[PDB]
Amino acid sequence: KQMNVNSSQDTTFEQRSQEKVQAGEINESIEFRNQITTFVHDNPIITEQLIGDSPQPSGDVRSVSDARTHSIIDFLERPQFIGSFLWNTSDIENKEIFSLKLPDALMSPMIREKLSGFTSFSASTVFHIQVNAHPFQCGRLVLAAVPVPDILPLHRLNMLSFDVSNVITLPHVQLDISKETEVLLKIPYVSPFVQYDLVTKFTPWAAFLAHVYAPLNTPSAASLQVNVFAHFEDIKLGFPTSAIVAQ
Amino acid sequence: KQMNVNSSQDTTFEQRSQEKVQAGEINESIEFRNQITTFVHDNPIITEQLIGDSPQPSGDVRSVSDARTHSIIDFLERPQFIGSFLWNTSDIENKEIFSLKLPDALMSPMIREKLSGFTSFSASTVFHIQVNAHPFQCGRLVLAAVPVPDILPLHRLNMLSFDVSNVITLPHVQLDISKETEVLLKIPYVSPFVQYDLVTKFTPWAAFLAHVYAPLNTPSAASLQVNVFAHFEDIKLGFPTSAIVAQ
Amino acid sequence: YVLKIPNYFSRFKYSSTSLPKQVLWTSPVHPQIIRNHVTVVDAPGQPTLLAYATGFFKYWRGGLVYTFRFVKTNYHSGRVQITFHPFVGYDDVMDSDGKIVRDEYVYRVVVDLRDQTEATLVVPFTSLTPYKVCADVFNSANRPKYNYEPRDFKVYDNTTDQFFTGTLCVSALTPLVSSSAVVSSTIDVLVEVKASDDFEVAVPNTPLWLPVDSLTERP
Amino acid sequence: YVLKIPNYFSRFKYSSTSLPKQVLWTSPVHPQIIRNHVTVVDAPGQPTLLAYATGFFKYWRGGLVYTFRFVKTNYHSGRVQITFHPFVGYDDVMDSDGKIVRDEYVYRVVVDLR
Amino acid sequence: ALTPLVSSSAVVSSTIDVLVEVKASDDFEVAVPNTPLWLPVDSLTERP
Amino acid sequence: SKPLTTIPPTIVVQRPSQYFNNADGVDQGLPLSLKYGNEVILKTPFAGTSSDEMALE
Amino acid sequence: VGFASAGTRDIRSSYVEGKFIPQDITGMSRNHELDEQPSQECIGERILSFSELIKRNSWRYVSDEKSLIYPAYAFDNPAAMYTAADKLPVWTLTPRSGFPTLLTSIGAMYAFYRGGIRLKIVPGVADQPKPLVEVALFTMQDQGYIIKANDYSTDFCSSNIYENFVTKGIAEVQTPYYSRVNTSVVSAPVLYNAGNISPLMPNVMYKITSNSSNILLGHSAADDFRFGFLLGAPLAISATALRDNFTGSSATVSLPTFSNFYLS
Amino acid sequence: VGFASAGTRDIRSSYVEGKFIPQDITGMSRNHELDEQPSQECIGERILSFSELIKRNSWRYVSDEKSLIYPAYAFDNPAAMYTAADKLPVWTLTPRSGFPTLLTSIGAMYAFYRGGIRLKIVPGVADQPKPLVEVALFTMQDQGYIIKANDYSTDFCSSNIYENFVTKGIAEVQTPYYSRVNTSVVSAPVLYNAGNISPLMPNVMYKITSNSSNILLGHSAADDFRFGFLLGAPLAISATALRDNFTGSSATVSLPTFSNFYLS
Amino acid sequence: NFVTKGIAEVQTPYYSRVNTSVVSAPVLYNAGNISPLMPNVMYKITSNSSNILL
Repeated sequence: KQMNVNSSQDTTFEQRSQEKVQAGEINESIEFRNQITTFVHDNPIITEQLIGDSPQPSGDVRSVSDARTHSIIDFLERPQFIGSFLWNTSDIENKEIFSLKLPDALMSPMIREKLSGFTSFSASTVFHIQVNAHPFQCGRLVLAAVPVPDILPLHRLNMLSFDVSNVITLPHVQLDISKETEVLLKIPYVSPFVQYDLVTKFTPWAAFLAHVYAPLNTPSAASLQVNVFAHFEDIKLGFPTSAIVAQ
Repeated sequence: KQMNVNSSQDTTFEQRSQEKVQAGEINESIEFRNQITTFVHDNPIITEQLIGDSPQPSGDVRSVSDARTHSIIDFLERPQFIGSFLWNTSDIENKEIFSLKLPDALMSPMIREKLSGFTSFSASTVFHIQVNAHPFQCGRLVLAAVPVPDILPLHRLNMLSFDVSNVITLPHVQLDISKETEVLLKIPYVSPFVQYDLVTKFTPWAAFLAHVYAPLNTPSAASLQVNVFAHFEDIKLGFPTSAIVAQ
Repeated sequence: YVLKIPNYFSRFKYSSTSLPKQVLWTSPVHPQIIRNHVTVVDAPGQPTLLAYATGFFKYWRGGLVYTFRFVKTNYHSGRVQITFHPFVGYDDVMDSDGKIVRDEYVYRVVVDLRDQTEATLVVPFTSLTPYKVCADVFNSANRPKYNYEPRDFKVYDNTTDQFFTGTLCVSALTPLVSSSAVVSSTIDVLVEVKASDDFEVAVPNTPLWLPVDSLTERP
Repeated sequence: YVLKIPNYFSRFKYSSTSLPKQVLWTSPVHPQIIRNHVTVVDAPGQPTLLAYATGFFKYWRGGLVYTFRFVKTNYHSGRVQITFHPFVGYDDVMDSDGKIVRDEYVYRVVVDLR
Repeated sequence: ALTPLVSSSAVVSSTIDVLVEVKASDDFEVAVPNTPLWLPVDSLTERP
Repeated sequence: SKPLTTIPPTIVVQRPSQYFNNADGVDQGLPLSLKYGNEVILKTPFAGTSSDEMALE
Repeated sequence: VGFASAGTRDIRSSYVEGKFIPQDITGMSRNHELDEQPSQECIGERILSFSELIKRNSWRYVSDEKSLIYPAYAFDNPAAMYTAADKLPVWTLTPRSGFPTLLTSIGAMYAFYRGGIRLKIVPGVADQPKPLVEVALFTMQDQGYIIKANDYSTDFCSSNIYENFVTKGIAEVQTPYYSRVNTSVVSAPVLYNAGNISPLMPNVMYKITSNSSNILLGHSAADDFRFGFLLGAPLAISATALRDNFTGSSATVSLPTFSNFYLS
Repeated sequence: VGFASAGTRDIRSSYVEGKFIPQDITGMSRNHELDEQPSQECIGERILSFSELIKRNSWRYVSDEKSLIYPAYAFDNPAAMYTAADKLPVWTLTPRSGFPTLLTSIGAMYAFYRGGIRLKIVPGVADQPKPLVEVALFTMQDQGYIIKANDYSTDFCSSNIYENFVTKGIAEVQTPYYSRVNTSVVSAPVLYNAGNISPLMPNVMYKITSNSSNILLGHSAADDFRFGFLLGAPLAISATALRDNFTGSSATVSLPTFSNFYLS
Repeated sequence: NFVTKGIAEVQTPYYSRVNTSVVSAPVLYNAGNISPLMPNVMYKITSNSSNILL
């Protein structure tokens, strides 16, 4: 079967090989699978093609196909520009530049289209914070990660908003705008749920936050854009389902 | 770089290895690729993770992950119930049960979501026509395929609607409702375009049609549903693009 | 040799005023890159070497190399992204605010500009047909009237797709910042194009361009 | 390749009413098998693939393959005979009652239909 | 027919259709290509 | 490359029908068959004999 | 192999591929086994493919223009009308690109083609003082892929061939495939807007010029030409019936043949 | 190799010589690696050099003189004027030695050349009683390197070739480089005083004579011809735009093409 | 070409439905061009000369 059949089984005599069935029925039938659907036929079938059938030769598509290939995992691993946040001279120590939930912040139409059809997924996540200050500007940011933000005790979330000291104890990386151009933090998937529920959205496994560690310091008022790029890694997909990836 | 970097290159001394550049600039910088995005950094960067970082262990997800894996190609290969068409005793020789364009008829939300992000694709196609008549009913259908339907000369399309004899000369398979339960026809991708244009939709590469070959013959008026299942095979994808998969 | 000679064909600005995601420049990817005649205001214009040379053929295919020269000092700082959008014209890479859209879907190079001043990349041929047509001018009037003008690739559809593969685009990720006490707040960015190793032309016949010893306004 | 493509060119009926030896169908053996134009009533008609293709030549020779598809259920029962009568036209394979004649003299296939 | 086609009228039609197809055998051969018998046309309609 | 010819000239003889009256030679006629070299075999026997009935002998 | 079966057995591809082998009614396969004696003794040749027939040239169109733009790869056939009404001509043909040829008649059975073609031109008049004919590759993007009298006076540096109607008599040309794709569409649709850039056919036409007031154009397949994807019989009418005159009106249909062309 | 650099890296010669190798935006060089299938399946040939194109002949000039002195190695192109003013022709071309050909159009991109050229002549009339055409090497030192009707009646013992417009139809000539230097200058300036002795071009011209009242001259590179020192695009205008007539005046520009020449 | 050559020369294949033809077979009114006694092929000759010698 050149019908790219995943498996095929003529079941005509199957009833004749059951131990507790005697003189079993001989019933012309065949079962075959194509990906997630199995066809169980109860009579003969005919499988036809073009005379001398040959699939389209691979060389024909070089004019348009990418030499690189792209699967669902590949799409989820693509860097995405997640946002551009304002940082200015008036922001003081610990001012929040941004706080982005995971996955949430990466659930663009590109990612949603590819996750559609799965119950869930889990992944490590890499965040880049980029700042382009000119040489006469100084300042410092902290990019940190906190787990299961929507179910963490309030005292903990408050501590993060009260004092940057509680952000520095978290897994984090620091950005000195006069020395580094970009800084990255990779966080593995950690949660009571083995994968993130795309159907009920019950519970984002982490949040990445960026707070001012030392204010943007310039001779006159100024502001800079703090940009975020992110992508998933160590991706694990769920199970095929008709459930909608919730908005 | 455990940042699942596809490639990485410290370019600090790159300018020192150009033949026509003398005393080239030593410039701390690094370039790395993640899937389809390349980051070209013009200064030092820091890459941080959890202390003793370990990605989520695979065994943790067995409770939800499918032992089978699913990529874009896998999704496009999934059988789909394309339609249920009426066939009744009053239909005479050559009456058209259906005519479905390719891809068009298979462009369900599931397929569109997975093709989104590609300029185009090409594939062989397998069609199943299924009919469930009871033993006291007889009749016969023809499932045939015709290429580039929207650009074929009108005389040819008319010939198909005028006489079933012009359907029988085409690549086709016949269904005897009293003998076979289902019948399949596989057609390779053939077209002046090396892949189907998902952006401009310019030109469906084929159409599958089912015509009455011998009328449904029963003692009193009756009707049967003629069902269609289809899926793609020998799939070839296009190039990454932001162009919209046209409605 | 001829098609690999550099063709300066365009320039744009980048400043402290540019906004995140703002499209700074776009160009359709094809070889009929033209310039303006200086002494006369005809619509067709003057071809670059690339357009003149490929103009002797009706078909083309292959990669095109683009080089961006950012004319700046080491005290200007900003990040810009160069993206390739196959099968889309320039009006469709941007939204109504001039901001780039759907950039997660395309090949992209994020260029950090501090000490760096140049970026070069090859845009590979991306087409459903092995060959594209070298675009000729089109008649903007109705026969029997003729008024030929250069084609406008604002959209990639069945009236334009036989000539180009899509749009190359440069958009700002951040404004270009710098101290106004010492440097200009706006810089020029120059763009050059030339053929890649696989560039190929076919079907030599009536040329698109006709050489002349002089071109003046008729009194 | 071209001449081996199937040409549907005719149909007939078989019923509880058909009589023993009754001729149900006949066809002359040759390749200029034609069909009817649907939008117009010209006498010549429309050629089948076989007639169109062989029509580019003035001469032909060789065997012709015929396939009979009986559209029935497993509850219809009857026997029919397929016979070849070289050198005779269709008015001469039958008598005045539409019954076949001299069938002992020809190659014949007796088909049992159940 | 050697016999009538019999069946129970309580459950099945008493008359059936029989379709016939023809094609060339292995030894089929044509010769003397010249003026074709058939002329292809892009459309055929009744002249008013 | 497109070099200049270096083949020397040949003197020619214009002729309406060479070998018109000869039993031999090489006929220059244009064949009406689809295959230029169409030719039927020499059948033996023919018309009941293996003898050459056209021979003067 | 067995004359009958319970269920379909004679399947289109299986028979052509030799996997299904029907039994001879006589039971002796020798009765339908190839015999080469007939062609060798009676015909003198044995045609095996339509590939051979389309390499034979046939007449396609008659032009009354001295300089013409002609749609080289257009394989369409005429529109036909029929009537049995009194005093009206029985058949009428209205061509677009020309009348049927072996190339377009065989082509009408297929969906696709690839490869080059050949052109032959017979002059209505071999003008001694101005005997040359020029056939030029025509590529203007603006031109519709249809027949049109030449109005262009600016198509410099084209690919040209010259033939002499007086010293030779018939012009012979070969046209390369020169296609933007590897599979073209037989009788692809030509539109108003279209021009000469559609990927469905080579983007190339002919510009024919001579001092003969009329010319007869013919064509055939070049050696690298092929038709692909058999569809079946095309819509067709009996060529012999074109002489019909039973309505009382005399037949007025006339195909482009040398005798029709050369004599008035 | 790296998409960016601090300082210039993409240097003109380094790229052409293959020392600088830009990276594909996709990171896979295979995406811009040569694929030979397209030309083999769709085109049928693969052009690699302008050296091939200039060996194709194209029309250069139309003469209305029966005996003419013509500047063989003059590769200049016409002067052009443009206007959008009402009722004036949009484009006008004023030739000196002729209109653009593949030879002069490709040549306009370079500074130098060396090697011979070829000449082709189409007759306006092939006069049966006086069918010959003579093309002679013309070397008088006094003659300016410009087009002029022949007034000389004393140029004995010249190198002559004869072609017959009636038995053949087109005259074909090959001209040796015959230069005083090994590097000539494309479209070198010709002056009043000049004569035919400047070292910037072969000191050789053509003297063409026939009994045809008009002739169409064309040329191409001989097999030993070459252009050298690429300069860039020459000053040029859109050839298709020459049909412009939006000012209300009908287009009057006409290039020397066979169809323009043969028919009135 | 009667001007460049002067005499037309043709070769006709046997193109017969049988391997033995009959010399001066009888031709009839009804007959047409399908009798097995001779190749079913004839000539159609056209030129602008008012007379020709075959």
